[PDB]
Amino acid sequence: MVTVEEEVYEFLKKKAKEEGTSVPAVIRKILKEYFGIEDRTREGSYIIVNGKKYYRINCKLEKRNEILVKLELKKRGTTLNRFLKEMIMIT
Repeated sequence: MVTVEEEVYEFLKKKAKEEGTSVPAVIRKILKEYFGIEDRTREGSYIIVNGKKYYRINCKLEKRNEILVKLELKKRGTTLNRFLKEMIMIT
């Protein structure tokens, strides 16, 4: 499971529609491309905190890739949300 800000979710939802796929498919594609990994794995609810929505996404990867991704985000010193946010901003 991932948690993202609304701006990030909007962005992911648009790519999910633009391409004929779900929001988790888009997250999996970004993770495969930016972490350079193979994954065999193959709508959106939220919570409100100080008036802001935060979407909880059921991203499921192979257990081994879940660990690599967590580790790489840690080594890199970034949350997944901030990583996706910076990638957006580079457009």
